[PDB]
Amino acid sequence: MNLNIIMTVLPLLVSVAFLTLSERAVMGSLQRRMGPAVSGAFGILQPFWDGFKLAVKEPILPANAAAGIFYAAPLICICICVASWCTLLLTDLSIGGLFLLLLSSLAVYGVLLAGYSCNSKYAFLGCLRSVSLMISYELVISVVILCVILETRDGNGFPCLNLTETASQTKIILIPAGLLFYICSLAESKRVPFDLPEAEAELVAGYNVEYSSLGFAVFFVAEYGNTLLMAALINIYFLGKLNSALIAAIFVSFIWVRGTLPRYRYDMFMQIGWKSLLPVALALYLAQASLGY
Amino acid sequence: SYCYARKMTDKDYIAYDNIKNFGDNYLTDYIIKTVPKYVTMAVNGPAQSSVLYQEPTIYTTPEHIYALCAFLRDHVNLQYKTLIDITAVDYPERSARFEVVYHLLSPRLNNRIRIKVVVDEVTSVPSVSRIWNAANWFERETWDMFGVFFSNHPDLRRVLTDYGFTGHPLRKDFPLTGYTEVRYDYGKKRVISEPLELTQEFRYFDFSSPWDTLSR
Amino acid sequence: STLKPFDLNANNAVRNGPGGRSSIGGVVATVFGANGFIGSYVVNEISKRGNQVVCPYRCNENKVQPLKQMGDLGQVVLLPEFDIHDDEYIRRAISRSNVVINCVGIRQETKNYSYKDVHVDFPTRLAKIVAESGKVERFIQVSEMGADVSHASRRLQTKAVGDEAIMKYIPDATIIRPGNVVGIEDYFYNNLIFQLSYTIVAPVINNGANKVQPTYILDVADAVVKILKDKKTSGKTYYLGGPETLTMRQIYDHLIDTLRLSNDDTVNLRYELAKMLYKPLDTLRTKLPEFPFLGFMMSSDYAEEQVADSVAPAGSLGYKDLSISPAKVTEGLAIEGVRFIRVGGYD
Amino acid sequence: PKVQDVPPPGGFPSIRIERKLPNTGPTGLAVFLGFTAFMALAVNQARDRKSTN
Amino acid sequence: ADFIVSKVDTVVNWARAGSMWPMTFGLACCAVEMMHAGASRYDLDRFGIIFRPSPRQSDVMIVAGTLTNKMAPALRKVYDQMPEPKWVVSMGSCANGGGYYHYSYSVVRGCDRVVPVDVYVPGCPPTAEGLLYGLLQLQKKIYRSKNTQLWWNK
Amino acid sequence: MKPLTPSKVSNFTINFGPQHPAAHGVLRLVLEMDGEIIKRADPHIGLLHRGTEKLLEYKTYNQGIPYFDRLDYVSMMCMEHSYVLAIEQLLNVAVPLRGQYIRVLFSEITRIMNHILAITCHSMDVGALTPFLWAFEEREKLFEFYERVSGARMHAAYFRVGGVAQDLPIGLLRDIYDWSRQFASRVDEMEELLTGNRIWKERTIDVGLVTAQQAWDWGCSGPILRGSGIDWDLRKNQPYDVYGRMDFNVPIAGHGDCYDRYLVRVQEMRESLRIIYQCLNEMPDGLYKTPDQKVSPPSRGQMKQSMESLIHHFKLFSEGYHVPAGETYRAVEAPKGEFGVYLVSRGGNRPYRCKIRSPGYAHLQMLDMVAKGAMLADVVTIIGTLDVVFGEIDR
Amino acid sequence: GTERRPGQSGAWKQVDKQRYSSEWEQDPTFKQVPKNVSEVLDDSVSVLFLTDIVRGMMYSASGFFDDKVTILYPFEKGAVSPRFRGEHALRRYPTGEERCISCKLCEAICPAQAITIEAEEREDGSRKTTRYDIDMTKCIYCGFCQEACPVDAIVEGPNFEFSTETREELLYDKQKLLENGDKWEQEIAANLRTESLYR
Ligand SMILES: CCCCCCCCCCCCCCCCCCCC(=O)O[C@H](COC(=O)CCCCCCCCCCCCCC)COP(=O)(O)OCCN
Ligand SMILES: NC(=O)C1=CN([C@@H]2O[C@H](COP(=O)(O)OP(=O)(O)OC[C@H]3O[C@@H](n4cnc5c(N)ncnc54)[C@H](OP(=O)(O)O)[C@@H]3O)[C@@H](O)[C@H]2O)C=CC1
Ligand code: SF4
Ligand code: SF4
Ligand code: SF4
Repeated sequence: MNLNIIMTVLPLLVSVAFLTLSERAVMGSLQRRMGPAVSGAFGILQPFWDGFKLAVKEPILPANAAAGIFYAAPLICICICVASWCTLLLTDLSIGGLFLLLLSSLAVYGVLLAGYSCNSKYAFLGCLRSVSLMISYELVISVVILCVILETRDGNGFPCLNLTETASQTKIILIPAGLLFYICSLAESKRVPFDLPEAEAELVAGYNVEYSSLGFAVFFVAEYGNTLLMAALINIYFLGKLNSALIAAIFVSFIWVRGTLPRYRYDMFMQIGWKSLLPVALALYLAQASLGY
Repeated sequence: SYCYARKMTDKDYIAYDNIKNFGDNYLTDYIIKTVPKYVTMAVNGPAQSSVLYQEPTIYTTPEHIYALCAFLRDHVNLQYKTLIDITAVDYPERSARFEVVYHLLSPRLNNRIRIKVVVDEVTSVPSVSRIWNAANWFERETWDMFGVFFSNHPDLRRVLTDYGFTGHPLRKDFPLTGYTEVRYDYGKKRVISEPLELTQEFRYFDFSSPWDTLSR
Repeated sequence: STLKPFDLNANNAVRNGPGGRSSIGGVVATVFGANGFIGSYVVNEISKRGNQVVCPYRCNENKVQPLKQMGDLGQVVLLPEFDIHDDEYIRRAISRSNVVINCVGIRQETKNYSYKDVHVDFPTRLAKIVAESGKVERFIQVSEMGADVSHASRRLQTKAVGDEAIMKYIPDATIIRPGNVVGIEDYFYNNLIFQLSYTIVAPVINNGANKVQPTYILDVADAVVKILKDKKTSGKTYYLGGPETLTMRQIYDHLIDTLRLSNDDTVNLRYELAKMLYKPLDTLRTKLPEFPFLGFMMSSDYAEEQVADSVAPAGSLGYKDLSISPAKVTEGLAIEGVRFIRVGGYD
Repeated sequence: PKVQDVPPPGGFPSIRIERKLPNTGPTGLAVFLGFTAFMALAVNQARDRKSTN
Repeated sequence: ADFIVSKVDTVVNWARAGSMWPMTFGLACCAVEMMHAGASRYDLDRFGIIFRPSPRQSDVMIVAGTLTNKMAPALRKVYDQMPEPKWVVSMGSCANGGGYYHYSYSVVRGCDRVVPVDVYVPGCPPTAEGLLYGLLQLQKKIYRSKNTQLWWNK
Repeated sequence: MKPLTPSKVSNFTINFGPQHPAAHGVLRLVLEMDGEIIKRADPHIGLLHRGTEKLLEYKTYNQGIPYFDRLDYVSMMCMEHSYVLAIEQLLNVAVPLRGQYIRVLFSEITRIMNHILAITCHSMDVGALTPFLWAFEEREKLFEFYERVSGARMHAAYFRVGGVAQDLPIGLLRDIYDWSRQFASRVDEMEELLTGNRIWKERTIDVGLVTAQQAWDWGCSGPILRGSGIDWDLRKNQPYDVYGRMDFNVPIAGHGDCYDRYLVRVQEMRESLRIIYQCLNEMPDGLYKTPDQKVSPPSRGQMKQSMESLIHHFKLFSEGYHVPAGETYRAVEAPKGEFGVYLVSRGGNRPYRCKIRSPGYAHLQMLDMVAKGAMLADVVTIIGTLDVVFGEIDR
Repeated sequence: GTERRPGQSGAWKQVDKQRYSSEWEQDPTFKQVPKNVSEVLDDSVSVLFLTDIVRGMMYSASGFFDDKVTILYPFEKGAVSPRFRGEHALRRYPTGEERCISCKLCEAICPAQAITIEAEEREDGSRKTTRYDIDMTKCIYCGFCQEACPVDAIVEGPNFEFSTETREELLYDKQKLLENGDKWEQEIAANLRTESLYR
């Protein structure tokens, strides 16, 4: 193995915990409230309580479901997050960003197995709604990446999607595609404008609600980890070399845009992705494969 | 008819003079003369609309209720387009215990009318849902609370009381606390109903004075 | 049906009401082991009829939460700190009590408490403390059916020795001896299911030859009430076996059938091998704290008690003397709990 | 008593009841012109990059 | 070891009490006082109390309203779905003892008949600060518990 | 000899249980849906039926006032107001002008909080949470006025037969006036976030369409009538207090969709602010409760100095007043619609029959007609516009 | 604003009506076709650039920097008026003699029937209660009992911190109520002196 895996994994866990803290602190800011202050004095130590306490809660035996798949979904999310971050920071793969696109297409599985665990006729339709969102906006992300490789050329002149090489130069041409990438990244992390779940999920339509103690932790951590990976991708493609402040700022922008926006209905955001975002992304992909070489 | 907004400014009037007079003092006589078979007696008393005015109360029999209601809604001069509520009052002293009360509004006349049908436990009252769609739930509630059956109701079901409740609670002979009580049992992991026991009984305080005269 | 009095002296004066939650029953009870599986149902039966139950418990507020709902205001008294070695606390607990029920027992040994302490020392000490009072009129001790002085298992032997000590100090005590009790919170079917499903292999001592008479928890709880409603029952031991005698193999097979397990996961771990696999692990238990991983099933005492027939002696008192018909534990409401898991139309 | 909470002599000062329409600021055409200029600059930058590469 | 077990149990008490996930069974008047208690002016999220819609993810349950005979089975069903710690707070006179509808055919005299109650918050409606006082009383009850030490000496 | 054409079948008889982003209370809703479209909605009520109507029959008239506060926890004052008006009509009791002004003022205040809660909880049900928290601070400021006048923030029991329980504390009118000076700006802040927002527009436009004929047929009142084009207000058409003096304009919309009713409710808040300013400026001086001491309690010094006043105090706090035999139905423009009490008196000190007419009962009955052809998500918005309170629906 | 687009609607049938019919142009609230090139660009950029969204974004972002309204509940307490109706308390005269004279009016006026009173003649000869218990799980805190008492014996104190861990502690009795009156005597007296002016 390599020692770099540690230097990538550990910062990720710490960062996700304080991302969960940041979300509610920013909510307190919008709503003339304050960050939690009884957990400690500084508040650095708030999310660690939730994790450690969640270790404490007595386990529930699985009910009317196959055990293997129910265990499988958390492991899938935790595998995908680690692979994504360690291929964003620790690899030279010529087509690495396309590999990240592949690893984002595997996130459909975690939700889908979690839905199959329910085996409720209503839960079938709910999990299908969630995966429909994810795939529909994965298509537009794929078109935007096709746009990105088009200005991404290495010093030797070979087209590629090596993350360091797309990071090397900042292209203001690509910014029209970065707006679509930001909207789709909101869609893929199930942010409120595309958070169809919360309304459906208050009654048990079907979501990671079934998972309870440590399985439930890893899902929510993986959600924030994927959001942070999207922020890193927005930085590395469209905004130049990788900067930690820019990544966290994009995450805060996610929270702000969420707060300022209500949710969409299922047919609405699905019609947005297909009849609005996809034609514009094909028009920009034309505009980029057809702004030229 | 329907009080669609017409006047943009200076609609300070409560209503026109003629519309007020015809309903202030001719309404009961007009009803009695126009549809005499339906009406058995009429009472003019303190107004439902206001303290100062006077509003009619009409007593009719169960057979004529549907036609009287249809006449009241669609007559040109009397347009009671709205059913405010349907209610029953239990009078155990009377042979015909229940008095089914209908409250109506005419937006055009700015007036309220009260219609009473006096029945007993066995007799039924025809449903007026076809005249006013709001009646359905009100008649269902009247059936639940008092036990008055409404004929030709689309689906007469209990609304307020618990599932499996057979007694009619607002009957004057029904105990205030009822007959049963609900508790969870540990042995049978179910919530179960049991006969009533009260830790502290309801204390009825008899405040009546011999010298009072208002009691009728 | 006519309600029968609790046959306690001067009950006729104190008793009043229909016999419900808010009625007054003249029974103040100190049920040791209230938070346990057996004790909770006994507390429920006594408190349901308007009686007052004192429940000494080792500090654990969440474990004794269900007992709070059991009775009306002031009827279920929960004493916070119970120690089997503390005399003064025991005297305080039974101060106002006219009946005392002992359901305190350990399935396995630990470092803090052994079988000889809980199953022998506590009954003798409590028996002396109850005897000196005199206000206590009825004493009921709960024991296993297979308990015998000449028993290989240490648990079932110590239980019988403690019962004999109780009989010596209080001659009028009644020894309730139920079989393997089936319930939602039981340790019989729940442990068997956990063995069948979340264990690599289900070891069965010998071939399941051992015969057992399982009984439903409500039947034992009702039997306690019938013991307390008759004074003629005092001084007698009642073997509350179930309606049907079944071998352990039949119960395992029928659990596999009801749960619709794919096939039989049970294996033959014959005796003389468990006596070598678990023998060191007993010494392991006596020097380590309570651990969920291993317990009850994984002991030499369990193998020794699963090589004998835990059935009622032929000449013996039972449910018939108490005018109770025990319900079958393989059908009906008793088996609903395992039924909810899987029935083959389920999941 | 004789002193109770009464409106003050001369009455209360007036308050605002109706809504304020604040919809002033940027509109469509200027954004189109700025976007066109920024696209032109982006096009020139892409031209330079692609020749140098 | 007796010191280590104490440090572990006090840390566990801190974790359980600091992060209380309450599920609000909002029947009636008192649910809105709870709404106010979780609003901007009283920050329950500062206290670590943040409401969770489903029972499986909630450890504390607040019964705030008049329990009716029609609802008590659903109340018990929701309570049973909760995980093992499951502390229950009774808020309001209606939940505590039936209150002003006590002598009614359709009202359960106290949620204690249906579910065990750890803390009783009195009022009609209870003031929001009173509800926080009851929540702090429950937090003290959680701090008092020493489950790991009892596990060592069981 | 011409072929017949078959049809399709609907299934999916869902059960929509008690659900938090909806109108507050417990709602059990059985919905029959053809696919993702609803074909029948059958609301199941009785989950908060506390037997209020029968309990009233066992209490004296003054002992039964707190029932009306708890019928609707959002708007207490309007609910007790109809009861006290009906008792006043039967008793032939005249309210002094200061008490009439205090009743109108606090009625408008509770109207404003009701509309604030309705709009912001509806936005929360949609999924926007900022207006909701932005609103609780205003609602706290108004609860502070209640705790000042009565000592209870929610269940004041301030309105009494013949006037108000106590007089306005000194300094209250200034504080209410300051809250009024800033209220319009706060409402505009809320209005920008909701109004003009594309997602809010898409969620609410053309949802829950009602026509004037349908509203009169189903017995609807208030914002439902005024969002469809009906110029009907009880405060104007059938005044019950010094409302006749007050100068305000009915807000009217015509489409009947969810958005129109939201706009109506905002404008109603503004009209209530205007009425409050008029109340503050024209507040008279004098008695706040009726001078008659055979229907109103005497003052404490007066009971402690006079024999007749001690007798009246004793007989009013033990027996209560005797209401002459008669029947009356008095309705008030509650924030949710028209709330009326049908009171039957046989001449005793206790009501013989007290029927409560729920404004939300008829709206919940209208739910099925309105929510036909809609989707599972639209039900939440439709419930929000009805603004139903189930303690108010289930008496 | 209030104006609506032909495309944006929440109902399928209404969307069909507007898609296939031009009755919406008759209606005043809807927005009419741009009729000029510049107006077409204006509407197109408005819809495509999410303009209305950003306008709400700035007003919400004002939330980040404005003065937070919140109270640290343990350290700071919300304002409580003198009239506030809280925990009940029986009061004593300054000599130490209870003010209660067992008129039993407060039990007659209690809407919830939470007060049970039984009395006797004391050995000196006074009319005093041998029992005065209030069910605080049945109380509605209306304050009617404080209104009916002719001697100010029963008052609802200013204390709202009286939650308990068992329901039995919420069944108050004469000794507990007298102790509560002793604990809060000065505050209750000040509140009553202030309240006497009004009533
Ligand atoms: C006009 C100039 C002429 C030249 C032609 C150029 C054409 C435009 C090319 C520029 C490329 C950039 C386009 C930006 C992406 C917008 C894609 C189309 C816009 C659009 O259709 O509006 C809505 C989609 O946006 C949404 O509403 C999706 C939901 C967004 C929620 C999250 C918002 C995130 C913040 C916005 C991104 C900011 C990034 C940095 C923070 C659809 O809705 P509709 O129904 O009105 O349209 C359908 C009416 N038939
Ligand atoms: N299968 C069965 O259930 C059968 C049971 N019995 C007998 O009935 C008795 C109890 O049955 P069951 O309830 O199932 O056993 P449980 O272990 O479930 O109940 C045991 C009770 O005793 C208490 N206890 C145990 N050790 C101690 C101790 N050292 N000091 C203080 N309290 C202690 C426990 O409290 P804590 O939880 O704190 O340990 C618990 O309340 C046992 O003796 C058992 O043999 C009879 C027939 C069959
Ligand atoms: S206790 Fe009072 S405020 Fe709370 S729900 Fe009951 S009536 Fe409403
Ligand atoms: S406040 Fe009201 S309910 Fe409470 S004791 Fe006094 S009179 Fe009774
Ligand atoms: S507290 Fe007051 S009203 Fe109640 S019995 Fe005593 S003196 Fe009478």
